[PDB]
Amino acid sequence: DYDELLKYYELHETIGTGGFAKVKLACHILTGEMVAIKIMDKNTLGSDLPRIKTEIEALKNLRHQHICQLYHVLETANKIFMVLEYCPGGELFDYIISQDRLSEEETRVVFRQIVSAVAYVHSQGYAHRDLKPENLLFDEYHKLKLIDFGLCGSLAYAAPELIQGKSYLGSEADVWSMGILLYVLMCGFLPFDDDTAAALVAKIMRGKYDVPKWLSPSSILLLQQMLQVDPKKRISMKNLLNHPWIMQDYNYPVEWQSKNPFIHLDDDCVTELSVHHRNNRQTMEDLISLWQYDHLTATYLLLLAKKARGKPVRLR
Ligand SMILES: CCOc1cc(OCC#Cc2ccc3ccncc3c2)ccc1C[NH3+]
Repeated sequence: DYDELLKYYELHETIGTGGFAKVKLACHILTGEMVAIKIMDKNTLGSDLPRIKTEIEALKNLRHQHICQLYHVLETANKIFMVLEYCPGGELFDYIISQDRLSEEETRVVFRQIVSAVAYVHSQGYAHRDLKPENLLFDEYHKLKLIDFGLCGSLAYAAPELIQGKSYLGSEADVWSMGILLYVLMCGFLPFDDDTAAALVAKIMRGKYDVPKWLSPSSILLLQQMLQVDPKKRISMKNLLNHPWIMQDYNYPVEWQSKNPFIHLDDDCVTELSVHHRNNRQTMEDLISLWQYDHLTATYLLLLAKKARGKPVRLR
């Protein structure tokens, strides 16, 4: 149901096309800021409900320049709504196709942002496990924002040990997937590719792939370190962060650390919320610090975003 949602947001166009979920552009009424709202249906999710809720819980604990920001989770009889940072530049998927394949130096810029995000995810004790271009969006500055739940699918990005249901480390699976992404960025097609699941899986397990003539020797060496069938022989995140290839154009390791972590509440945002809700400062801070990802969380985070853009920290 939409009744509560529409008390806080005005719906604009559909932007995201899907199968179990729609995405809408919307305005957050109190702040006037634009958001994307992902609409998921509970019955259509079925027994993925728990797994989806677990991942939503994980997202509540991430805060990073290359990870899409969550503002609000609203649950009803049949729906879960996720109110998220609007990323107007569209999927990395469509960008790759539009350009055929990226230059080595553009792929380096973009790939460093992926590594930044994924390294941070790992540092917080999580692993993504479904990295692929459909799960990466560009903002209006053409910076990458990692998402999830995006639509043989992700089989082509899946690590061999993952594919065969055996024991694995999420971090190692993520490195394999980033290797597939690296290939695609530079080639415009997949390293392992086929008409059926059995054929595709067979190829993945063997680990052989073509090396186009335009790939540099250093690109070739990095690809082989990331696409090692045996997870133990795969490059670690530690060694990826300062890899020679990674630092070839910009001679500094990947800045993976969060650039705007939540430390203390922002006083200007608290002040404005206090005047608005007719609360004193202590009472308002106490409410905000519950971090329920309700409408109050959303309002706080969106005022914080306003301030970051130099706009008056003001509610309408
Ligand atoms: C590390 C990221 O973790 C997660 C990200 C999630 O993102 C859900 C989403 C989205 C989305 C879809 C379409 C958009 C269109 C335009 N602008 C923004 C959009 C955002 C969900 C869960 C996790 C946790 N693994």
